[PDB]
Amino acid sequence: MLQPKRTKFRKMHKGRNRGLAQGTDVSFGSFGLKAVGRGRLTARQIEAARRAMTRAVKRQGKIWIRVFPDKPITEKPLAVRMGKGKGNVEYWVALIQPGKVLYEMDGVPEELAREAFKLAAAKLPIKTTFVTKTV
Amino acid sequence: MFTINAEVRKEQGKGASRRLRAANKFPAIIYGGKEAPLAIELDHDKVMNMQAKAEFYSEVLTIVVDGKEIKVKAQDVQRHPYKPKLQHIDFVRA
Amino acid sequence: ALNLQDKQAIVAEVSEVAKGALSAVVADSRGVTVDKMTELRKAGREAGVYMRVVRNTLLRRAVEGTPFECLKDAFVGPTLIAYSMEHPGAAARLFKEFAKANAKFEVKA
Amino acid sequence: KTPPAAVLLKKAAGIKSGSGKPNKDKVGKISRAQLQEIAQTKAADMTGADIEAMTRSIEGTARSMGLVVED
Amino acid sequence: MKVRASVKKLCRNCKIVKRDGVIRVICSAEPKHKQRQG
RNA sequence: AGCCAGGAUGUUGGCUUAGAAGCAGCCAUCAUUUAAAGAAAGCGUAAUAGCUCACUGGUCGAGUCGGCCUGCGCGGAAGAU
Ligand SMILES: [Mg+2]
Ligand SMILES: [Mg+2]
Ligand SMILES: [Zn+2]
Repeated sequence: MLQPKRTKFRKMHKGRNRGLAQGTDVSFGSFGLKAVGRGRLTARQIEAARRAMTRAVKRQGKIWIRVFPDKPITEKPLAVRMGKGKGNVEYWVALIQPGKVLYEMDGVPEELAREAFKLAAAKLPIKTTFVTKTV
Repeated sequence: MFTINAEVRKEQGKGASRRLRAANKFPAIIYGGKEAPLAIELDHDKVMNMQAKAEFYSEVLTIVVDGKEIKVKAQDVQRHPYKPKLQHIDFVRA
Repeated sequence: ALNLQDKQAIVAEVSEVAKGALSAVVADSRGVTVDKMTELRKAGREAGVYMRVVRNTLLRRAVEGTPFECLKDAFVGPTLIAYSMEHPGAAARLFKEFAKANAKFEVKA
Repeated sequence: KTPPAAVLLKKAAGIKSGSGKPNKDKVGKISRAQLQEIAQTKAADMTGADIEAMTRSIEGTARSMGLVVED
Repeated sequence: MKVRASVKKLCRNCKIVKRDGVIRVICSAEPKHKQRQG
């Protein structure tokens, strides 16, 4: 459901996911959920994890999403021959490098943040871990 | 308060640095002021267990190297991304 | 939980009362209900009795102020003490009540 | 044999229903002139020899109704 | 029992026992907790 | 960690309570006695009740508890001569 409201272009090349991540220090809240694996996340996965976190703290607290997709995935339909043009877009993804902080939370106890993030970690295709506020 | 025992990097570069990290040491460097900077290899688990204390980022830190005792303060740190460990520290002279 | 300063603190709270004691009761309390406790607490200050239930191994630190080591080695089993601070008697009598009134323990001291 | 404390706030406090809003909105305020007399008359089945013992004990029960202590 | 790939202690009286190289979960209170192929 | 023992009062905490007494539940979650008793962790209850635990004393006497970095393992794992 998280989706760019307008884009410069329709499509994008496939590209690669080589290297490590930037958004590494916990910079907004008290607790953070960080990627360990390497891959890509859909908007459905991001929204479902957000719903899991907001379920666990029920409403209260403030939650940051440090990621946003801004990359489409083109998908040729069922039973279309190869070639004849690049396919249409059906879902948007975010590029994930390891060490990327994904989610961030402030205003709750540590054990509650810890269990909320382990609820949302099963919603995700990769291994994720728990980080605190640092310097 | 804090006193850090340390050796001297005789080789520098990423090959020696990654050998040194895999040998459960890690490098750092002291700079700032009038002297030419000083590069240090030092033990990992010691300072990794030090730095969780909040006083580590506030107080003045003494370091033993060559017998010489140097008073510094911590400035910035290259933390590793996903494991809970460290790579490199920038220390500032007093 | 229980600080070492807390364990020091209970000793320092009880030892000056032991210094300001006349006689005391070292009993057995193997099973006493809350409603069997609260009226006895009432009768405590109501006759001027200062009663405590301590860590029973932790008494000789405060008791070691001789002349109060008198019946020292009576820590076996759960015990409790009741000091009297005015007119000795009228505190031990309060348990000489219950020794035949609650159909239970013979008091050890 | 002693009357409950939940029903005594319908004859000496001012409210006639219950709370509604325990810590979202205050309805009224309770001073110490209303409860010391009742605590004095209720010295038949209480816990505590000092009057100070049940003083804050009877006051602290009524606090979860959106009432303001006045002392 | 129930044979799920991931087993959990479910109450106070649940218990983890390895038997024949297979993980089993036994409860003394509730018979629903009984699990295998952990 | 076992074992002996306790583990209350106000108190059915207010309530849309059909009926809620920690007892699905919305709110805060505070006071006596002490060594402690969560105005409550969870099975039961027509609603109660009755049996545990978080806590405290004694008996016994040397280690004990689950977090991290890791090498190697286990389950997950069912096809057709
Ligand atoms: Mg190279
Ligand atoms: Mg096999
Ligand atoms: Zn069980």
